[PDB]
Amino acid sequence: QTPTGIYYEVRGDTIYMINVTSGEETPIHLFGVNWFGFETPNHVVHGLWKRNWEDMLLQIKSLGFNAIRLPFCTESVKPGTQPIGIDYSKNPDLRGLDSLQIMEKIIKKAGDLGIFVLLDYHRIGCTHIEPLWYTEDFSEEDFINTWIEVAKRFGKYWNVIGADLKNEPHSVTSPPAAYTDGTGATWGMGNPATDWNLAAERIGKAILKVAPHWLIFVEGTQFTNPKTDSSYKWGYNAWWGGNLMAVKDYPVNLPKNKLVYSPHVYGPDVYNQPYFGPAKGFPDNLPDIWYHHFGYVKLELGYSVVIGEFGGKYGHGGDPRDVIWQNKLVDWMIENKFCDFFYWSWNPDSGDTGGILQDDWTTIWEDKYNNLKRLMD
Repeated sequence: QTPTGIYYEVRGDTIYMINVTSGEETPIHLFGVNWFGFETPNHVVHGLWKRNWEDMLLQIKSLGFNAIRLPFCTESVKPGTQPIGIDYSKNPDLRGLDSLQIMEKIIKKAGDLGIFVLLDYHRIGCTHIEPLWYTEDFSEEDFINTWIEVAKRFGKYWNVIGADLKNEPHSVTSPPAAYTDGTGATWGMGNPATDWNLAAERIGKAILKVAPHWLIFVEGTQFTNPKTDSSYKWGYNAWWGGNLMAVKDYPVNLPKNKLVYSPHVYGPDVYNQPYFGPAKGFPDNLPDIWYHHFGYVKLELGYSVVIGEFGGKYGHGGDPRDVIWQNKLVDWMIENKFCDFFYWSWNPDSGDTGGILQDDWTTIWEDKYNNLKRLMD
């Protein structure tokens, strides 16, 4: 039931932490940020050439966040992988540690601060996000076995809440080809080798056997099947990991008390969507679009929906509509009680969105942050 004393579960659309000895249950809310880098060639969260790792976590907590989504790639979790680009005058207690041991130390430190950790298997290699949870050289079985290994080790950390099974299932060709060509993820197509809804069941079953106290976060794909995508005018314009329109007719076959749907949603800095045009109704058209792409999964179907990435430059060397976009998304999350989320990103070094920190790795964007803080209170 649990190697830590704590068991996480969803009841309706809310996540709970259960102390299994005392029987006590407390609803939790994830006020979260992404701190990325373990899924990259650095093999460590970024910024440690400019900051001490613990000070960063203190800074994160001081801003009211209580959760971190931690991307990793396969190699970062294998013992013996070396990190690159750490300033060790600033991080002397990292001297000698490989990527995995830095990950343990960070999660343990986060735990000491009450901060929840969502582990996110973000890339299989360490360069880019594959459309599928396998590659020519890395099979599904390999992918699953890595999760089992990660689950065995990190399931012993009280604050690790579970597994975001694969970052951004998506496509690399257009429809209608993308539905059948084998190169990109689908949902509801029928083929269990491309259908992310089916694979999520296989992979989450395997993790729940070794970490039964975890949550399984399942993201959207980009396209699902042609009937579902055609049923909505903006069906073909959801984000990577952002299309959950198929959940209704093709729900992932896992225990409802262990499952969280986790869409990503982005503004004009990531892609100049046609629906960001004022001529097409922006920003007042947005609630309906979010509602169709993912928000009905909570508001109509009653599942927990935790937005696993959203963000943008908020008018700092980006498209100024992003300010309007982020305000309207925060308003809508607040109106509809989407109170669980992970902002992308803590890091400034995200080329199309920037982050909460500015390029100095030290100072925050006060305005971007103040707008988000409304979710936190």
